[PDB]
Amino acid sequence: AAQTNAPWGLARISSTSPGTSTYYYDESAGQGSCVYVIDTGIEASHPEFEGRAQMVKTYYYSSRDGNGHGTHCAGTVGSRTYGVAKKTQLFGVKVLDDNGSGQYSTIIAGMDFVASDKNNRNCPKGVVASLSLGGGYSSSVNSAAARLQSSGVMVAVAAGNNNADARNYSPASEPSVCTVGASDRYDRRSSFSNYGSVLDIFGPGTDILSTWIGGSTRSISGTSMATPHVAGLAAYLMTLGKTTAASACRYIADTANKGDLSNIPFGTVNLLAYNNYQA
Ligand SMILES: [Mg+2]
Ligand code: NA
Ligand code: NA
Repeated sequence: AAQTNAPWGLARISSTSPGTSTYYYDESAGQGSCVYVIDTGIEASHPEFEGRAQMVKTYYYSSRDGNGHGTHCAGTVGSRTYGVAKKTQLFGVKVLDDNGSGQYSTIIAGMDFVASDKNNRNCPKGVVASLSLGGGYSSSVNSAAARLQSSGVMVAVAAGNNNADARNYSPASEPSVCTVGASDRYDRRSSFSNYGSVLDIFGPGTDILSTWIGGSTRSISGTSMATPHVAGLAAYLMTLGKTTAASACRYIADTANKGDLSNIPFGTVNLLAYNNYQA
C-alpha cells in the first residue's frame, strides 16, 4: 500500500533516503495488534481514529485529553492519515494531567495497569506500549518499565529532549525497553534529542504532523513524536509476524537504516527506524 503526500516521518521510515513523501507499507497495517498510549489521554472521538481508539484508564478526574500531547502521539501510532500502523487498536491510559505533567508514582501505576489490563483485551498479534514521557533518573520508574516489558509488552520510551546523555533520565535509561531518540527531515539528530549508549534507535521527531484535540491537527517536535513512530512500527512488524514483543526493539535496530544521521556523538547508535517494505 502507499499513502501519497504523507507526513515526512512516515515517508522516512519506508525509505533508505530522506526527502521522499510517499509512505509505503504492507496493507495489514498493524491489524490485530494493540498499542497502549500512556500519556495525557486520547481524544477517541477524533475522526482520524476511525473508532479504533478508546480510553481504558485515567488517573485524573476525567479521561479526556485536555492537552493534546497524548492525542498527537496516538495519531502517530495509529491514525488513518498520520499513523504508522493504520489498523492497530489504540488504548489510552491517562497518567499525565492536562498540562502534560505527572508524578512518577502515577506513571508507575499506569505501567502496572497496562501489564495487567492486556489480559482483558483481544490482541492476537501482540501488545505495544508507547511512553512519550519521563523526567530525571528514577530506579523505580525504570523498574516499572522493565516489568511492563517482562510482562510481554513491547515498551518504547522517549529518550528525552535535554540534548544530554539519556543515562540521567527515566524511563529512558532502563536498558530492557526500547529507548528512542529523534531525528529531523534532513537526517540530523534533532537539536533537542538526548543521546547516549542507552539509546536503541532513532525515529522522526522534528516537525511531526499528527492529530490534536478539538478534532484538529498540528505539527510539533520532540522525542515524544519519535517514540510512537517506533511503537507503531513494532505493532506493524508484529502483525506481519516478523518479530515479537520481546525481540522487536532488537529487530528494529537490526533492520534500521545505518549510518545515515549527522551529529550523532561517538558511543550513540546511528540507526533510524525502517520498515524494509518491499512490495
Ligand atoms: Mg534498550
Ligand atoms: Na507515545
Ligand atoms: Na553522525
